[PDB]
Amino acid sequence: GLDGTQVERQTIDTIPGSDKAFHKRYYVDLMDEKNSIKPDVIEYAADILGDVELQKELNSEYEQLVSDRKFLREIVFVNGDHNWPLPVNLRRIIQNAQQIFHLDRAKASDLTIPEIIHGVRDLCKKLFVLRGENELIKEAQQNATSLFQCLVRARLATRRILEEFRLNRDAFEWVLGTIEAQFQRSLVHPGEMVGVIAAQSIGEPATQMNVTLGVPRLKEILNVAKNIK
Amino acid sequence: VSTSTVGARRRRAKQQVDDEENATLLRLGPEFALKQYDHDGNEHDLIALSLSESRLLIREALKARSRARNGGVIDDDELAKVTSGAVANGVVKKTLDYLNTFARFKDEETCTAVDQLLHLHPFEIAQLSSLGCEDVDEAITLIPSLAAKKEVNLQRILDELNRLEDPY
Amino acid sequence: EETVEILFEAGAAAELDDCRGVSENVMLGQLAPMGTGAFDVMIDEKLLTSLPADYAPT
Amino acid sequence: QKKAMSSRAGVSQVLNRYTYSSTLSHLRRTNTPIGRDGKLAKPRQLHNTHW
Amino acid sequence: MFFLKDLSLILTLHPSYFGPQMNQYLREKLLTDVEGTCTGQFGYIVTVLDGMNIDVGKGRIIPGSGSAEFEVKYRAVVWKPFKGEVVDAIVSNVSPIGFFADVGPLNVFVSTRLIPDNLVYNPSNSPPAYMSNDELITKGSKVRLKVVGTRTDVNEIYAIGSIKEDFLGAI
Amino acid sequence: ELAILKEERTTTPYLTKYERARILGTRALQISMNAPVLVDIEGETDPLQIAMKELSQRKIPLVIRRYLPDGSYEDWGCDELIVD
Amino acid sequence: SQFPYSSAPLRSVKEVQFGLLSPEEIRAISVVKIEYPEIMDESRQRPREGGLNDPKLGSIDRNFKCQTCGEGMAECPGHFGHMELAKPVFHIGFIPKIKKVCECICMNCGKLLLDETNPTMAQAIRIRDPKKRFNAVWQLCKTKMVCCGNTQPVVRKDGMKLWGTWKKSAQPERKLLTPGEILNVFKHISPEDCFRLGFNEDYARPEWMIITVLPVPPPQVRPSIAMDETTQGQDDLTHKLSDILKANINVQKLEMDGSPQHIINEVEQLLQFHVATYMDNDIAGQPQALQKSGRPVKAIRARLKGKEGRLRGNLMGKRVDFSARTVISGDPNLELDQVGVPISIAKTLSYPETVTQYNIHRLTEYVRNGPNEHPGAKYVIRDNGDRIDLRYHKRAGDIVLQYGWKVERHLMDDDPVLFNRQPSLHKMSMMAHRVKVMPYSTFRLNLSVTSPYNADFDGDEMNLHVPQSEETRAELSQLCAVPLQIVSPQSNKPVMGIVQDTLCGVR
Amino acid sequence: GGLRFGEMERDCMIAHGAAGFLKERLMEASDAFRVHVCGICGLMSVIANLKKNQFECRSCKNKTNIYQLHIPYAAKLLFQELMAMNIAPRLYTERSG
RNA sequence: GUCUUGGGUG
Ligand SMILES: [Mg+2]
Ligand SMILES: [Zn+2]
Ligand SMILES: [Zn+2]
Ligand SMILES: [Zn+2]
Repeated sequence: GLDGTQVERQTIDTIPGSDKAFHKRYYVDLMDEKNSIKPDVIEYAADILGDVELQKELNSEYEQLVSDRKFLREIVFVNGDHNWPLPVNLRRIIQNAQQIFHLDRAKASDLTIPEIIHGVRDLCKKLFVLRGENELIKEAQQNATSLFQCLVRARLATRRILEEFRLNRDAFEWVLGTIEAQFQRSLVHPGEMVGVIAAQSIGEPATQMNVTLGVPRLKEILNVAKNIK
Repeated sequence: VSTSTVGARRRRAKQQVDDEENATLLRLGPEFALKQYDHDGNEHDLIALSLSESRLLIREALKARSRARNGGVIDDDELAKVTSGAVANGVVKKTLDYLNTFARFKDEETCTAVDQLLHLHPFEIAQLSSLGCEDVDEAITLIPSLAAKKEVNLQRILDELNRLEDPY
Repeated sequence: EETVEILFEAGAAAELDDCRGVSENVMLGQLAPMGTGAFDVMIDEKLLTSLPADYAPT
Repeated sequence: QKKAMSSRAGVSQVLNRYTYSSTLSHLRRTNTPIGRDGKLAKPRQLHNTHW
Repeated sequence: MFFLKDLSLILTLHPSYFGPQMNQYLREKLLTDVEGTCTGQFGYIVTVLDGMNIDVGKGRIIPGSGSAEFEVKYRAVVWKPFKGEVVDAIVSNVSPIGFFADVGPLNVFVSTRLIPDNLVYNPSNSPPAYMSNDELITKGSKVRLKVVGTRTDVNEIYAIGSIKEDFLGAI
Repeated sequence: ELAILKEERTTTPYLTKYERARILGTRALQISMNAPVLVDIEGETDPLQIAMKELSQRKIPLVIRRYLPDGSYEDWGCDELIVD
Repeated sequence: SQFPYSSAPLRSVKEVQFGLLSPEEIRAISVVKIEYPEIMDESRQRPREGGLNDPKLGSIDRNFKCQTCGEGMAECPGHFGHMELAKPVFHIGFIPKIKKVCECICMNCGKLLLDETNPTMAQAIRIRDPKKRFNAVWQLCKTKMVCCGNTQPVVRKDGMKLWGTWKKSAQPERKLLTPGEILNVFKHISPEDCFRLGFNEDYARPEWMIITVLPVPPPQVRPSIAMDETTQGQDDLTHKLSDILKANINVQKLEMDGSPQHIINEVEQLLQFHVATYMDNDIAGQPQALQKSGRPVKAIRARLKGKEGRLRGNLMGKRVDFSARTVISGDPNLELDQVGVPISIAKTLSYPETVTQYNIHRLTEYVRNGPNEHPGAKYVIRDNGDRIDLRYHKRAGDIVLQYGWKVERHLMDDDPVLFNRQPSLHKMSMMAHRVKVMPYSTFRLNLSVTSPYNADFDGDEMNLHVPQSEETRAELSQLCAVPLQIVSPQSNKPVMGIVQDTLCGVR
Repeated sequence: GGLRFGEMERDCMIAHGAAGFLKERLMEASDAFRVHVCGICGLMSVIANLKKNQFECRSCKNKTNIYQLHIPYAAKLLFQELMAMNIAPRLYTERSG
């Protein structure tokens, strides 16, 4: 459902690497003292350790990430490619948030884990390619944004948000709102003559161009031939 | 200019004589179909107004539009004035005087009574409310269609009509 | 393509052209149901009646 | 004249007098009447025997 | 005869009029435009039932001109004659070659050849009128007259009747 | 019959590029025909720029009727569609 | 508004319903029967009534009006006549379908060879499309050789003559099927039978594929022209219609006297050939209707097809007013969405600007300036459409501009114009630019836009189109403007980049 | 003369979605014309006398259901040539089915 | 003012 000018190549970070690297990037542990959040980044560091009613949410996050990993590796991208054109550049959003909210001095972050997890969960349920309360509408809406949700969850992970990007609450809310608005701006408009646009986008490159290739092969393809060269 | 729900009437290859008007023989024209429609396309029975229903409707409409003109604040020679244009006032004056020179039912009450009693083809239905007739003869000869329906009831309906007819 | 043959076949079979296409609206010199012409622009009364009473038709 | 179709065209041309070398070249020109109806690139090709 | 009629009138409105009291201006324009007109396909538009309560709906802007189009549909009352329909009247004019009788919004004229021959004209009577043994078609008489002809002229139509048939004429 | 109630309107709440272009053109043409202007005209005299000012302030009194492929349509006032 | 007032409502075409013209309706819509061949009256004024230049057909002259409608050439549409034929003839564009119907039907009593009894045809009837239904009925009904009980012929085509071989029962006596005999057979097909083969009762009746009366187009469709100030040759269609009339009259000179059966066929076939080549002069395996200059006649079909035909040459694309063209030049000092427009072009082209209470001073200064000075104006349009040319108007000082009036001022700075280079391979070959008026005769382009246009400055030329209303101005500036086309959907990357000297210099 | 706004230019305008500009190029910058059609038969056989305000399609014997259409002059010429080859292009201003 | 032919330009 996206306009073809609005998407940019982006890496899906849950796809590549070994399982150990994935686990180290994404898994947080609350009871285990060492493999938890680094204490020197958050105000509430001492309050975190040992909790359970939060380790449940951490496990839910990690299991959703593993579901995305399995889905992308076995159904969508079986050969490992992870750099694909997608709407909304998240690298640029994160760095713009850092610039705007001045994320230096590695200050204690006031951004709690449950709020991060629920913010990303709520965001994933706010990207509307199709509007309607129907049931096939809901199915098509979730099928529409599955890859983009995989991207948004591979980037806005709890460990990544807290350690790698060191966002506070304001930068976090800004990232969510900007993703909302820029995704709503990446959608194709009703009335587009996408057929004429597609015809021109295919025909123009033909003006600049023992397997048959180029113009004769394109001619065989479009003039569907019963035998080929 | 003046159009209505009657639209295409597109051309079939066979043409037809049915456009010939003859009111003795229930031929009126392709504008008064036995089942009308409204401006919402819904089906609706044909209307054929007698002088009584028409007089009530026109009096009501004129006084309503006068009340609309006054902000919310009696005679046909005055009541026809509500229109716009000299030709309009003249036409409506002649129509209202025509109505008040032949309105045997000079109230809404008896019009309602005849509405209940009557409700049969609206042509003759209205013409009975418009044409005083003594016995079966005048009706069945001036309106020749009451013969081939075998539901006449003209005797008693006309009796009660002329009974309810106010003096003059 | 095949303009004359297609028109002859349309005549011989009484084709009805709906005129919902682009080229058909082009050759008749009408606004195509495309892009800016894929919708209609009404005159809004609900927003209009908010105007000052001296801006009225006379 | 009545067989203008099926006759070779352009066998005679208006002499080009724009400049002197254009005239000298027009007087030494040659024409293969293949025609443009046909995409055979072979007769359009510079050949070894052209030397 | 009076017929209730569903009818429409397409209209065009200039942008200069695009104000806060638009709908009532269109209502007045409609009332002025339609109240009195004749059409050969409908009859005569004397009045309109519930005139102030016509719905103008939502108008459409014509692409290229900027004027709004309205399909203001409403149900009105129309009066149309039909050849072979009996219509009452009152005489208006008198003449040796016949007389005029006002029917509905019109005036009907009957010719000399189409009149019972017991009727005799008089240029010298006071009042001048047609007369017979025990009858007088004076001015202001009633006439139950049949229509045997109606020509359709776009603005005003005229019907010439005949009182030559039984149960018809002076009453 | 073909109108849709304001509750089950399932098209985009955002003004598209084509709707914006046509709305601005129509408003500019209207204002150039001495139509009344809803905004306060401060400096600019070009009807297109006045129309843009009206569009930004949600003061264009027009309606977009969005036809669906089945013939039905939805009506949206310009002031309730969202402008980017 | 440049059309005189008509009282009819203005509507748009929602449905096109093709059909054949029925001989009844052809006679009905006509205004004059055409029978006299000769073009002039007698080498004199006011031409022969009932000829191909009947004034009833309409006016193609500037100082004469149409005798059918009372309008001058600026407004008269033209009116059709008719020309009854001595014998019926085939429509050249329907012979294959005439042959197909002949194979399908019973050629004596007018009935389908097979009924709904046979379930194959009983299910072939069930196709909604007339053409698919006709194909499904022809692929079955064409082989049964009996109905009444009369056997069926094997129809065949040899040129324009439809042969039908009757194999009686040995020697199959093969006879020629004339258009009139097929017409008689075809009139007998019943409406439901007609429906089954895929025709229509109201719009397309199978016998209308046989011509019995021929429409004569108005002179607008076949106008004359002027050679040297005193000379005129008729259009090809006119000479073709004259030849058809001669053939018709020669036919009417054979059934009135001696005719030893080898002239009736010949002259009727002359009529058939003239009628065929009046419509289609590209018939395989026969000579072409020729001109005495040796060229073939420009038939109607040849008028309608091709790159230069009506459809592709006059309807899908056409020549337009208010455009300009000249060589392009590069200008480092222009903005990306600016184009430099020569002064002479800025004065030749114009924009009609409605006078309002915000532009009356500027427009009255333009009116005073005149059409030979920039910024000026060329025309003043009054509130009813009357033009006031400001060239020949000697008194340009005595014009007061009314509100609602229109001034056709010059092209000025910041006007949006569509700018274009051929070939237009993609949507970024046509872009909207703001005008900047300049000395010298070339257009000016910022150098970063030469990539989407694929242009350079060694001879190239580009076209400029001026929008003539506020709606088209707004469309250009809000959809086609150069800044809006920087990113392309073809490869979701930019199309304009820093180029040539700025790239080398920035490195 | 004027410049040709050919087929590929139309493709580019269509890609841009500029419908009004395309209609204005092909009509008001070129052979725009006004014709009357019969509301019953849909043929351009209507006899219009504009100064006498009287219209008639003789074939249909019609004088009241007639409409005006603005179409390219080349389209009127195309329909007249089609009529010359016995085809009826019937232009209808409302959809039935 | 029209049709063909020829030489060219991007
Ligand atoms: Mg170049
Ligand atoms: Zn004429
Ligand atoms: Zn048979
Ligand atoms: Zn007609």
